[PDB]
Amino acid sequence: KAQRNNEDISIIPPLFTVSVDHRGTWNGPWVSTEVLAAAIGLVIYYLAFSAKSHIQA
Amino acid sequence: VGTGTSLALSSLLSLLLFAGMQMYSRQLASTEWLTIQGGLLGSGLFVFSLTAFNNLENLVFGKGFQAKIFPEILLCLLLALFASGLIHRVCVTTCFIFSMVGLYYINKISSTLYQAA
Amino acid sequence: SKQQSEEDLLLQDFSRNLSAKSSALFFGNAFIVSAIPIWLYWRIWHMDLIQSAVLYSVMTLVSTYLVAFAYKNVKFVLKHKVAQKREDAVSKEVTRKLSEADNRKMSRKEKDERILWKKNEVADYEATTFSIFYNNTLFLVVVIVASFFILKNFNPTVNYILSISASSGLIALLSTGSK
Amino acid sequence: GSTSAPGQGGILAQREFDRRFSPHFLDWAAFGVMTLPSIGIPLLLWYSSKRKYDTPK
Repeated sequence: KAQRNNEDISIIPPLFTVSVDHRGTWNGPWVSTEVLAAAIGLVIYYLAFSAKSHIQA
Repeated sequence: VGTGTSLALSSLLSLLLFAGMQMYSRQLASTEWLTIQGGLLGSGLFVFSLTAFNNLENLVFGKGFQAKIFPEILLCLLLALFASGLIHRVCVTTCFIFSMVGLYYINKISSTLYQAA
Repeated sequence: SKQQSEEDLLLQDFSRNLSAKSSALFFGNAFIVSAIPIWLYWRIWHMDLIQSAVLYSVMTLVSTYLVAFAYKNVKFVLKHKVAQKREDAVSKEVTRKLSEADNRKMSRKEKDERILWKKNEVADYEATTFSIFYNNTLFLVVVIVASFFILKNFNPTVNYILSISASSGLIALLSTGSK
Repeated sequence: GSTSAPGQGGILAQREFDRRFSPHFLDWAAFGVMTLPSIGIPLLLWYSSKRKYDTPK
């Protein structure tokens, strides 16, 4: 009734509460994005290329 | 730095800016502040592209080639503006304004470095 | 043995035949990198290795030849500049080593030889390590961008052939253009 | 009533599990580890050399 009437759901005291802990499903470190993979590749490449120009001069 | 390496470096910097602008075009146009941020990026693309074009001209036609208002300067400005339109119409004013401000100082820098020497 | 001392190290570097250490490092490193993209397609794209092994290897061997064809030329260009830039410190190290020799009648050719020996080593080395890094950077970065953005609309098979052939071929061409 | 029946399936062994999808979303991070010899080791090693000889005058 409270939800269908848009009243404070918290007013109804739950009979009991339970805490479930979720410690993260393992997907690896969050670098596995195709766009980001190019971002790290290009970022590294730009520094490397500049280093080359630093040597060639 | 060497002219041949310099041409590649300018091209790389301009290319990277253009690719990033397209990738985040939707985000950049979402808000007025982000569109203004696009204006800074577009001007930077113009500056690097102009440097690359002059470097290429020097290598093909010999060192000391002088860039003119037309078509070398005009073409570089046009390319930067075209990228600005893709993200949003609004930048064409801001993206253009930043490019002009950079151009005046860049010419001032070039005159001191080359004419004095 | 003054004449032989100056010659030995210089000859091997300038020779068009790779020094035993240089050949193994270039060939092996090129082979490892050429194969690395196989793991991308095998894992992300889920392309079976055993069934296509014949093609997979052929393209890997082709890449190794071009990448090594990039190592020698890229390193050669860098070495010319590197040797001079490192000579400043390396000359100090050699001269200090020659002060320990304290040769009363040391030849002038020996004076050039000792400094040259170390200067060659550093230029030969710093060029090799850095060159391999840069060439590996371009090849791995190119396949990532081309395959995942340029070839986004093609079958994995055509993507592998085009990406690997293109990246290695273009990189080899850039090697000579730097020279 | 009777619920839907998935039917027949195949249980593998632990090693096979590793060889079809262990770094499924770890793929890019593993790619960095594979490329560490190709990029990280040469770059870091050279930097130690450059620091040694690149003394300010």
